[PDB]
Amino acid sequence: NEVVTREYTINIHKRIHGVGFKKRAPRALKEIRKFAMKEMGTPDVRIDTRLNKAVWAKGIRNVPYRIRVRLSRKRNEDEDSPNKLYTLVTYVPVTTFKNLQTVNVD
Amino acid sequence: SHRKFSAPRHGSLGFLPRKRSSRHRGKVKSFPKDDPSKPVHLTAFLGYKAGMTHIVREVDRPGSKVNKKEVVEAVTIVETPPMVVVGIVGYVETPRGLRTFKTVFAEHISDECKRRFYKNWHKSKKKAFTKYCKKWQDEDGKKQLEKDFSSMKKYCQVIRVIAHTQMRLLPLRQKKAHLMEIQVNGGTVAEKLDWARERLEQQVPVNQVFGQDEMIDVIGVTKGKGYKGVTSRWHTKKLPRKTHRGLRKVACIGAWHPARVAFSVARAGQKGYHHRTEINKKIYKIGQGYLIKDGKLIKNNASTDYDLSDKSINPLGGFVHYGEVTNDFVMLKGCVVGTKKRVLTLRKSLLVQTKRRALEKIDLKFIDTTSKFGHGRFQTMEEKKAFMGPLKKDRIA
RNA sequence: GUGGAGCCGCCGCAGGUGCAGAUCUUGGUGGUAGUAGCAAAUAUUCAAACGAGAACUUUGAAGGCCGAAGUGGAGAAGGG
RNA sequence: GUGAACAGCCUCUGGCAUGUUGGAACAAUGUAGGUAAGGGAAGUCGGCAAGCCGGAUCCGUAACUUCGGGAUAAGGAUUG
RNA sequence: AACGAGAUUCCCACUGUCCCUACCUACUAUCCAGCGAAACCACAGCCAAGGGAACGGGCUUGGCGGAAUCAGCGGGGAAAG
RNA sequence: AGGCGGCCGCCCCCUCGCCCGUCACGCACCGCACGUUCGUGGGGAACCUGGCGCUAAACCAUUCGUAGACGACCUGCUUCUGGGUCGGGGUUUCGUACGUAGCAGAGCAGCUCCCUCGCUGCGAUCUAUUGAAAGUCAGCCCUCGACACAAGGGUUUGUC
Ligand SMILES: [Mg+2]
Ligand SMILES: [Mg+2]
Repeated sequence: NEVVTREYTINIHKRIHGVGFKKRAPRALKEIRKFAMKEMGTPDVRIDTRLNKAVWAKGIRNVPYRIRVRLSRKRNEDEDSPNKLYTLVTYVPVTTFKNLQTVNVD
Repeated sequence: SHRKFSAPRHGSLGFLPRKRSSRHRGKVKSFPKDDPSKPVHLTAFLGYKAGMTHIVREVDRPGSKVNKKEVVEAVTIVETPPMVVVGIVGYVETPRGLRTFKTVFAEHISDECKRRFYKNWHKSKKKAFTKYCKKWQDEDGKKQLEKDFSSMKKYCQVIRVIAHTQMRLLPLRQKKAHLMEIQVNGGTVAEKLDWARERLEQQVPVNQVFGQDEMIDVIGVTKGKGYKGVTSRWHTKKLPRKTHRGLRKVACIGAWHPARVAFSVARAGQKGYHHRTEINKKIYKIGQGYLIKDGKLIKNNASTDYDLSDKSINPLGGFVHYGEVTNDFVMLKGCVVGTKKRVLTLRKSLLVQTKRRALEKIDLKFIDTTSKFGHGRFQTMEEKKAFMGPLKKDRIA
């Protein structure tokens, strides 16, 4: 039940592969969800709108090969589910992915 | 009636239940039948194929046009770390066949045998053979464990050896040893049993079992191709283009009056992943892999008398989908049953032969270790950056 | 045992007088079977809101199609 | 916009949610679209089907003829 | 002569029509959530021979004969219409 | 298909463990069937019950991709040679990135030091940086650099 926040590179080129042209960027957002419900640990994965714009910025079938995201574990409120934590995955733009590894922002 | 044009059967009816085999490890259906006049030895050995390369050799063959010339040959290589003997089995001959008399396992058993005795090593309490190892040490169990050898010596007449592989020395993921059960073909059954009491829980290398330019069998499970149709599983001819409801089908599958489809007809199902035995594969080289650290790591594989270059048989870029061979190997002329990383059991041939292709001495001249992960054109990393020169790789000093 | 207002024996009388069939007539129910199927015209995604409840509603954002002989704007017959 | 063009293809105004469902997988057989070494009708009742050729500019065009044609004959060269 | 979505024969060019097949793509088939029919049906459903309305699934004599099922398949049901 | 058998040493014990003869009684149930054995057979279920012993493993979920239509199959999941994600290398594919620099550039325009390489601008390309850039396991190879993560579940299974 932490409040931690890390940032990550997701190469989508490994993670959607052999997918047909019209199911290619829509899977690229449920593989970000499957990444984020694996690592922060909670099923309620939220992603913001400016990351939906980030993956879809080149049509469906040409997803950018790698994106830089950050995952924020936060807790919920107001007559909540038996899941009481949610993850906000928001989009951080960057210019180079070389020698960028999983750091822990505080 | 009477096809007007003769043509033979498609496919063989001797492999007819084209079925997924019930085993991943190839089963020796028949070890070589012995006489006790020979010295004592093993007959079979487990190995893992890594991939293929090719070779160049000065082939000696009088009469042929191949004589005294260089001729390339496809070769597979099989990574074989030494086995480790665990058990002794005894088989008594009956009028119903062989029957296991009893087994004796080793005094203390490795990690990777014990992992083969479970379906979930994680959830297990790791408890197999824990009460069996305590009859080697108590006074009462020890005198009736060596009584089970003296009763083995009296009655049963063919004895075998349970040995497993050392998966720790291998680049795979598996870490379960493959537990084989292989027949000793020595002299009398007292010397045949004392040769295995001497050497429980000890290593048996691959050069002790096989020899160079000697011809063996290969037993394994084939590449699995899945559920495939009539024209691919059975190589049946396609129908013409104009055919309604389909091209890749066999058209007639029987006459009227046998009112019943036959086993001899071709129809769709599982293709591949079948248990097969290739016969008469010649060993080209017994490898020795990555020895002592006095000279820090002598690679020295694939370095023939005509090469004299510090090479190693693992190709430039590594074996594709396999890893990197750090152990002993046996390389075999030609194609071999199985995917890469698949357990295949090498075995001395039953039949004797002369044939002038067996018993010939092969002397290598060249093994390429070029990149199989593309159209590679260099053979060592020293050779490339001599030709390629400096790059933008270092670019700091 | 259910049921809740009619019913039967004998002597005579009189028939629209007794079903297994007619690819019978009408009504009902199976098995096939949770099966065939819900595949013509490129495509959906994120967040939010109202709600017991959202792949489909709405709203914003992105990505697409029609592409002015239109999937646009109005009519005639027809509908009501 | 391209172009000879109310062709085709792409966009703006204006419309729409992919045409009575969604998810996962990517076996056979199919339906629809490609590609194939060497040979080039040997396939077949039959060159069926598919593929070649294709626009425009500069030349150059036979037999035959009802003198009109054939004729974009055929056969080349070029193209940013 | 000209013109034929007319019939035919040859030649050039071209090509998976063929030698001789192989691989890739979409939509399915396939599995799941929901929804869900119809033709058909004496009883049913493993064979060999015999006899028989002369070509049995049942009958005679033999062979033999384990639940429950899935994706296919086109021999049979002298399959359905 | 030994599951059965032989021998011996000590021991609570018998001295009738047989045949012939003597003496005399026990349900003699009053004519009657399923009597008499194997046998404290086999199987199941629980109770009162002394002693000696034992403290698991399957399947699902998750993972893998040597496997697969679906099931099935091959594997991983230790609190550190555990394997997962990023990063780095290796391998390889295509063919030299953007930007900057140029006395490279068919020429053309302007200005004036009217200027026989005067200067500047426009300009496909070309040269240098640049065997560069970009991709690379998703079913490539080696990593043990950095981040975490792991015992967290679910369903059942016993031999009078
Ligand atoms: Mg045998
Ligand atoms: Mg063949």
